[PDB]
Amino acid sequence: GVKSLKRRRCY
Amino acid sequence: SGSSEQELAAIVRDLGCGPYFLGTHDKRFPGFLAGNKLACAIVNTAGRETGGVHWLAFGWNPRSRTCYMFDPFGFSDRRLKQIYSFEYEAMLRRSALALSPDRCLSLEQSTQTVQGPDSAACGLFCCMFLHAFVHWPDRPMDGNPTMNLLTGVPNGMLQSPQVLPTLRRNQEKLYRFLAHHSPYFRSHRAAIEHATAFDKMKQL
Ligand SMILES: *C(=N)c1nccc(CNC(=O)[C@@H](NC(=O)[C@@H](c2cc(Cl)cc(Cl)c2)N(C)C)[C@@H](C)CC)n1
Repeated sequence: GVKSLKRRRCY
Repeated sequence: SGSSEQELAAIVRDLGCGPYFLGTHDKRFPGFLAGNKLACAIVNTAGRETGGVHWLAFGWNPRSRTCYMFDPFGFSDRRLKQIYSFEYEAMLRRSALALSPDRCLSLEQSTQTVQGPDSAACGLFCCMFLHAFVHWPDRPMDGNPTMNLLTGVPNGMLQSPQVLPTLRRNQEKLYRFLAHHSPYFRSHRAAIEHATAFDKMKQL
């Protein structure tokens, strides 16, 4: 599969 | 050039996505607003009026408050905005406001291409990812029976010779996977494999 990047987004 | 929305809707359904699938849209997909259920979609980088340019897959896992964005090419948001004029910030905001109590979500995206630079199989790789997402929503990107079939390569290497053998093998294993799971793909195989060809952008 693919390597991924996890980012937290707050609104 | 590429897969139509009817093609993708039929394959996604065939893959066992239908109950969690919100449809195929253009760049104006509003987001995950309805309810806090396992949900996914296929979204185009462009508006319907331009005729369509590139396909992306979006998933929502409510047990982790994660929005998965799958670009078969693993371009960063910055590169998606540059190459395709596509931004999905408003989508993420509308979604986190509608479904997250803390108004926060986790955005998980690929950094690796599974697709050759001249290929038009983007819509089809999106179908494969959504199959992996509906069956393993806690880890759809890799480490699951469906995505373990493909080999991601660093996005930065997209235009390099050393990776075409890998990106072609991905495209062949994509077809094999879809032929195994989708009667619609089997029925329209010759027209699908030809219009989404590994070399299709050079054969325009
Ligand atoms: C993948 N690498 C790749 N390669 C070439 C073209 C494409 C994108 N293909 C499309 O967008 C299709 N267009 C449509 O299906 C349809 C459409 C539907 C929706 Cl829901 C949104 C948009 Cl923006 C467009 N068109 C006909 C209005 C192709 C069949 C046409 C280029 N992906």
